[PDB]
Amino acid sequence: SSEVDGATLIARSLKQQGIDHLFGVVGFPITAIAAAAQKEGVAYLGMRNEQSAAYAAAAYGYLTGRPGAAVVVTGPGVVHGLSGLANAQQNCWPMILIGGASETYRGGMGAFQEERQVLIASPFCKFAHGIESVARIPFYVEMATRNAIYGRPGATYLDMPDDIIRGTCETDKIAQAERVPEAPRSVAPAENVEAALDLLEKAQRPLVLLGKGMAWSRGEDEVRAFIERTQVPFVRSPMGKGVMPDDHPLSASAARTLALQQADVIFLMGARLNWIFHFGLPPRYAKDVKVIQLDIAPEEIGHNKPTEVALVGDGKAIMAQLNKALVNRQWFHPKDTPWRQALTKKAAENVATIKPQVDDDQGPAGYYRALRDVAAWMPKNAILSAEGAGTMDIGLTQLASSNARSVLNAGTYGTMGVGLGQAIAAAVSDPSRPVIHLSGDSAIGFSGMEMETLVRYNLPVKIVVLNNGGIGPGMPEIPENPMFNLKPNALIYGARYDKVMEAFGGKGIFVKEPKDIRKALDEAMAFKGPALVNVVLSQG
Amino acid sequence: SEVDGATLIARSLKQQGIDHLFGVVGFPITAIAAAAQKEGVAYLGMRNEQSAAYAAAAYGYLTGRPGAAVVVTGPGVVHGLSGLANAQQNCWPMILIGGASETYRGGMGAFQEERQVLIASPFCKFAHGIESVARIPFYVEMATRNAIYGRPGATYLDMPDDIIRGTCETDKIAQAERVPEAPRSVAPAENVEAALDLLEKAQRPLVLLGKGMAWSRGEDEVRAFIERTQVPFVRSPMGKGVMPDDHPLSASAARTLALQQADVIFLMGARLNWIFHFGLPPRYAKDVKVIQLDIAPEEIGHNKPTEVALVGDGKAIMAQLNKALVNRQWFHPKDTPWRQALTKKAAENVATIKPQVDDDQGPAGYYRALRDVAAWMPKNAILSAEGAGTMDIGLTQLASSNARSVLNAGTYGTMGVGLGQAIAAAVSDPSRPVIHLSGDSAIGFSGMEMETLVRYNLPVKIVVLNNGGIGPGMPEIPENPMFNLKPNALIYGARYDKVMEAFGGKGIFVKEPKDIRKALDEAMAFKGPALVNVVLSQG
Amino acid sequence: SSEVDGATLIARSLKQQGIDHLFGVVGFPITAIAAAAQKEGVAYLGMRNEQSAAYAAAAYGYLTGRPGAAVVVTGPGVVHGLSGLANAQQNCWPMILIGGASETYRGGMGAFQEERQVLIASPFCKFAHGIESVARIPFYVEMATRNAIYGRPGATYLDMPDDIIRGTCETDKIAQAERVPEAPRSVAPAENVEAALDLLEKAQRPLVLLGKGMAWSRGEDEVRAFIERTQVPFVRSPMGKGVMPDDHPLSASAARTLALQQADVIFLMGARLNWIFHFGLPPRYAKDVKVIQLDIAPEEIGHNKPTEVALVGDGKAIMAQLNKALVNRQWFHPKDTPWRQALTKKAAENVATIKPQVDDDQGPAGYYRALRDVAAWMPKNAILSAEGAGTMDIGLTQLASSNARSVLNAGTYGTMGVGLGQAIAAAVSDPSRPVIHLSGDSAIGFSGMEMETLVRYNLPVKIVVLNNGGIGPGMPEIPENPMFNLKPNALIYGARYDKVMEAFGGKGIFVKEPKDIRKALDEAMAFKGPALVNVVLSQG
Ligand SMILES: Cc1ncc(Cn2c(C)c(CCOP(=O)(O)OP(=O)(O)O)sc2=O)c(N)n1
Ligand SMILES: Cc1ncc(Cn2c(C)c(CCOP(=O)(O)OP(=O)(O)O)sc2=O)c(N)n1
Ligand SMILES: Cc1ncc(Cn2c(C)c(CCOP(=O)(O)OP(=O)(O)O)sc2=O)c(N)n1
Ligand SMILES: Nc1ncnc2c1ncn2[C@@H]1O[C@H](COP(=O)(O)OP(=O)(O)O)[C@@H](O)[C@H]1O
Ligand SMILES: Nc1ncnc2c1ncn2[C@@H]1O[C@H](COP(=O)(O)OP(=O)(O)O)[C@@H](O)[C@H]1O
Ligand SMILES: Nc1ncnc2c1ncn2[C@@H]1O[C@H](COP(=O)(O)OP(=O)(O)O)[C@@H](O)[C@H]1O
Ligand SMILES: [Mg+2]
Ligand SMILES: [Mg+2]
Ligand SMILES: [Mg+2]
Repeated sequence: SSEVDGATLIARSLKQQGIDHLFGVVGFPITAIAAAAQKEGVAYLGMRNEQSAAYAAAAYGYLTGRPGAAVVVTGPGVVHGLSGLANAQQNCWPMILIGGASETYRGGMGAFQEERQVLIASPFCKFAHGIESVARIPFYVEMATRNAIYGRPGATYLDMPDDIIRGTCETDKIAQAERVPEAPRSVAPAENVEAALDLLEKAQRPLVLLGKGMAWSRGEDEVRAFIERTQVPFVRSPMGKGVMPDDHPLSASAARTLALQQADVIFLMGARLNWIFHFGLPPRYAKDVKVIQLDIAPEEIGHNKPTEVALVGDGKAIMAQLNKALVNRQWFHPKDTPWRQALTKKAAENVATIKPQVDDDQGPAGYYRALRDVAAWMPKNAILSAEGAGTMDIGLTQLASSNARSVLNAGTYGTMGVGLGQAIAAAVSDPSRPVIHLSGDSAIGFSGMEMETLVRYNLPVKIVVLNNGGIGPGMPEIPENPMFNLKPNALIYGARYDKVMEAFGGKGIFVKEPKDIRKALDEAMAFKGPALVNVVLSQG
Repeated sequence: SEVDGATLIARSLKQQGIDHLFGVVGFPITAIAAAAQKEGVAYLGMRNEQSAAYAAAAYGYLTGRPGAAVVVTGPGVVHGLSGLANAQQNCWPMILIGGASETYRGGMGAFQEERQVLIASPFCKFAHGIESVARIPFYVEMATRNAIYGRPGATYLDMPDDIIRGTCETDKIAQAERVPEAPRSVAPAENVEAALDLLEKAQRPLVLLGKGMAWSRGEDEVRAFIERTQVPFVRSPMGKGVMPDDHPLSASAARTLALQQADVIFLMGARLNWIFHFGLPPRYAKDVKVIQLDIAPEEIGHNKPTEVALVGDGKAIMAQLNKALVNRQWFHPKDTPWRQALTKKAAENVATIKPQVDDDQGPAGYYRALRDVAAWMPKNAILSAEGAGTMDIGLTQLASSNARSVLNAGTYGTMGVGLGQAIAAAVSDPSRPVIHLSGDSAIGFSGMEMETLVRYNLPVKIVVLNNGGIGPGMPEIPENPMFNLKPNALIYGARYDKVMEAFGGKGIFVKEPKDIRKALDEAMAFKGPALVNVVLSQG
Repeated sequence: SSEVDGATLIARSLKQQGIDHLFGVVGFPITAIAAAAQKEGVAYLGMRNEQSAAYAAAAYGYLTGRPGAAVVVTGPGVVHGLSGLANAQQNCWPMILIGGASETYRGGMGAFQEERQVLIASPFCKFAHGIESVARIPFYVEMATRNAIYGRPGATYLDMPDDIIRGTCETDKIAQAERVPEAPRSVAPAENVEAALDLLEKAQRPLVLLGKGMAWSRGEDEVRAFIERTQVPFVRSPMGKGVMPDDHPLSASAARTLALQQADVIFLMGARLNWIFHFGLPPRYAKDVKVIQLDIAPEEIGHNKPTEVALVGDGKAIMAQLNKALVNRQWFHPKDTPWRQALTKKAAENVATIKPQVDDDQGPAGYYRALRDVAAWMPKNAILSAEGAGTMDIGLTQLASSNARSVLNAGTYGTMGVGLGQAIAAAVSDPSRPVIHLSGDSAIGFSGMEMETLVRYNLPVKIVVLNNGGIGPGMPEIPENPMFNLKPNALIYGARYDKVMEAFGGKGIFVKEPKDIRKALDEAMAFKGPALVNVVLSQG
């Protein structure tokens, strides 16, 4: 019975919206929400820090198409949780942060962990609101959900006072709500679709720029049909990896700088001309390059660089339009244009310049030598998580993707500390696929304690640490008087993160010699549980 | 060879197609107003930043390009927040240009130092400080794009004093271009057909017209749709004129019955916010089905679940539906029970009100006074309205024939927009008369702008319905008024007409209903601003 | 009964805190609060704009020593009201803004005038909070009051939802609260008091800087005893006027620039080294000037200019300490030092440079000629309100003050639009004293409609408008095509604001000839009600 409590109703509302997992760290006043989630069919993962819980929620949202959810305690719980709200806002990922709030009737008294939580969360959110009654919990979870996954996805925050979590409400008084339907689709006008193909027809050096917005739209099939039909070369953002297969002959990634610099028409597909693509401006682009832009957010059209043809709407639906329109066209990009020859030639020279490093078996291993074994060992159906600077940037050029939404990295915000949260999100989003987490030694220190979480929930994430002893290469040894003589970027060289995984009950392997890398990787993969292979890296 | 900051921001406003600039000058923005005049941007100096920012917002709606206001440091911005909020709420495009104190005085307590981006941000789609002269064009372009693309809204630009006075070589200025008209998105073919399918099966279909369709400038497409389908319609106050009010398919005179009984409502650029009572019982059938046409995806299903979503531009999507209606024989028959019920109820409601329309006893009531206003309204007028009873009754009795020709308190229900919005109407199209219908309380928020009307020769015709308060007041001011005067009460018959006379316009005071039309005609004939002050019944 | 409604309890709580007047503009949902105020002994003034209501509240707080209160409607009411919060924050004046809020159970639905009101008001406030229940209304009004008048005074905001205003509560369930006592006083350590007198002893050119913080502290008597005992010259901020009598022989105001430039010790008494005193820095000050600073706010000590001796605490209590300590000292500033001779000599030259303008009877009048008649006509016990640029800045040098807290002007924020709000606050704070409002023609246009309020409440404010046809001097006539040819600063020259006062039922007088100014002033003063004398001003 006849009555529902606040904790039960918010958990029930998460399930109603199709949210199957909940990340958090319990304590006053939200422990009952986690308990209620488990009884309402929502799996709960108790993390070691709200940072990881909120970052996992954000990535889980991207992977599932419904909002990710995290639940955090009053005060410092929300402050820690802001990390995830910012990351979801920046990446255009859907999430709900549920923040506990102190008793409503203690306002102004200095209650335990009293904080202006809607105020401090609002800058990161599409929608942020306090829940004033049990009866309207379903309304607020529905509204948060809609604002998270409609349009440009983003972050949302809900404040749940302690006396609301513990309050109760008759069933006939609960607000009516419904599962938020899959987002409505908008498509381009016919003339815009034709104008896009017209511009491509005239291009001497066309280039497609693939971003994770197309992965979020789940239009990889439409994109693949388009690229195959038009035979236009493509480049890709790090998490746009896999929308097209990296090992496709039309990939210009190995000649990326030349491609952007010389293209006369770029086709943005769910990608922004922000820092990742160097703003679409010289010296990285031709000053007169013309832009075809496909984005769901109207305000992004013409950002930084004017757009010639705007395709505002859903990536999958609009790419379907272009494929249908290509039936009535003879045009395709010839296989032997100077454009294709130039990109092929430069790609080969760049790969040749790097080959000596790939084949260098001298120890300690460099990035390219270590990643040679990782690349050969990657399962084709793996979800790849990557975090770091050199380890991440080189790792994602050397590890090819074949499926979309199968790369998770530092993202638009360049955040360190998302690593194991995003790995854990990948692992619970699809337990049938292996999850590889490639990390630098600095990155793993932000969230390393989540290794305990990996063992606790039997999540067999395979971690590979490339260890050069710092944020970038460190020093050969720790000097005396380190507070003044140790480089700010330096960490213990060869710090035994493998022994940390062992400590909690996983498989840790320490590798100093390149010849032993692949054996460690195979052993880590065979272990039925989480593993960490700690590879000593050259500092040169 | 060199451009100064004041000149470059004025030049950038012109580049973006912004032809007027409202403001109140003073440190440090006077040079921006002067530069606007030299760059082809007309400047109107107002008497308060409230009116300037409200005018900017309405000007944006009327022109399709952002309205612009310029205000001084500190309190200038705080006053200007009023307009940012109103533009945010109405989904209207504007740029507020706020002067900022010297960058090198940060933290010292400079004259009118304030955290202006901080305090303006909650109201804005985009808010940013301009750090250099060279990137002025970049920021004005970005503000413009964010103001008029998608759901339109407010934007704020901070201009430090040393930037306004700074200079930059031409070869170093940021490149920028006029922001093109917003790109259009349309509905998938199946959604268009699903919309017509739902209307076909409806026993009691109803179209809800909002000002988003007016902003989209799709009145022609809407008119073709209503005529083809013969579906009745209701309208928001500023949605007035998208369809002509005097159309046989208007259900406005039976609005409560229509909303309560419809089984399919078609939202056209209208929200199920307070204006349409959230789409919920007791004002709607609990099982009503919704067709929703809106440019903002997040609005789809707000408060009430949507059956068919048409996300994109109103004009473009209504064109789709009209083309698709060629492949259908269906239209709503003229003699359905629905049409008969609405016709019957409309007639009973009009009959209930007629005794008040025809009551010639003085002092006049709302309906008697508005009888003369309605007969006197020019067909091509832009109507500005502000108040409570004066506004709500005025907009039911004064029929609109053109879109974007009604300006009222809007989504935010703001008092103080009156003369700002009237002035925006007057400079947006000087070839059309502008009527401002106001209550006596409303005119007190912005009344000093009458001086602005005379100064710029703007012939706004003001009609004040004067009942002596926020709603009816008292017959006289009692003794010890701080304790005995009702909080809502104002001087009954306060001579706002003599205020217009004071500044050089035509003021006429009318206490007898038989003299109302003569005063209106005389006000209209005067070649300048006018105010007819009509004593209203307090019962 | 037995039960109290929200409107009644907040009005009752205002009275409990000693707030005797309430300014506002009624409408949904706060009309009941204004009605309740009148029955609880709190006078209500219904204004024509929330700007004036909030500005009046702020000045009323300064004048009364208890917080001023304003009540505004939902949404735009609060947005308009922010003007007053900012002005109270900037001037260090106590006020409570009571903002109506939409129904709690309509959150997120788009209710009539729904707004994030605590969010948008917080930047201006020492304390801002929503009132969640009727029972705790007294608590929140007490807490707002304490934060408004303790320490550095400032602005506070209280959010009152519609369903709280209309809600009710049993008397036994109402929160207990008490009248906030007069602020506790802090004083300086004995060594600091002696160090201050030591520094003054050694000074060759000492100068006292009097600010309105001393007026707020109501320590004018202690200051007057100190100046008379030490015979140290003084300057004064515009609203610091009257702490010392302006016509005192130790006033250096007529040589203000020289005084600040040459002083070797400045004694800040409730004054900031912000823009009003030119930051205490060269070229306006000696580079090596030493500072004695008396302020209640510790963070202000050493702001912009290092402080030699800090006197942190209440101005009245600390000045009492210095007077007691001066009993054990022989030192005083000699009457014939080069310092005194230099200031006397420069003052005389500055007054002589201006005399031709004071005596210029040619029409139209200039500032100094018009203010000659105003000065002779000012009642000695008047409260002077001033607003404008030239009209205000010249007016306050020519119109001498004899009492503290008897000048109200644009203040720290330099705000236009405070004029009639502050005049009205003066008029209801002490009906036994005349109130003069000196205004430029631009300033009166910000709040001019409040003339109706003056007639409605029989407030006999005497307005004097110096009319030069713009923000500063305008043009002789309005040109053709004014949107392009009228100077941005220009207004109708000689706009008949006198006829606006006549319109509403006051006494308006238009003066073009200087010889008629005093007759108009006398006639305005004799009229038993509000008056406006509109004086045509030279544009040169
Ligand atoms: C929250 C946060 N803190 C710090 C950084 C700065 N940062 C840091 C600390 C990185 C670590 C790089 O070191 P690594 O060991 O992970 O990888 P490599 O040594 O192979 O470059 S990459 C990077 O941008 C960041 N982006 N985000
Ligand atoms: C900024 C602000 N202040 C106050 C209000 C409240 N308000 C006020 C003060 C109105 C005035 C209505 O009185 P009127 O004389 O304009 O018209 P009627 O007397 O004919 O109702 S209508 C209304 O909503 C508001 N909406 N916005
Ligand atoms: C809210 C606001 N808007 C604008 C200004 C700028 N401003 C304005 C508009 C002033 C008016 C000066 O003109 P006046 O007629 O009051 O006086 P004078 O003509 O005698 O200088 S003084 C001043 O600083 C301001 N300070 N505050
Ligand atoms: N369904 C969708 N269809 C098209 N564009 C979308 C869709 N969802 C999101 N987007 C857009 O995709 C873009 C993703 O940009 P970004 O995060 O910079 O990608 P990347 O880092 O891979 O370059 C955003 O501008 C976002 O608005
Ligand atoms: N070009 C457009 N096409 C369709 N809808 C639009 C367009 N521009 C804005 N809108 C939408 O129109 C709606 C206007 O709603 P609202 O202001 O509530 O109208 P009203 O007050 O007249 O009912 C908003 O939801 C806005 O997103
Ligand atoms: N009771 C008090 N005793 C001493 N200083 C006070 C007291 N109340 C306020 N103050 C301080 O007085 C100062 C007033 O400064 P300000 O407003 O700049 O004055 P003015 O404009 O007259 O120069 C502030 O720093 C404030 O903290
Ligand atoms: Mg490293
Ligand atoms: Mg009225
Ligand atoms: Mg002037």
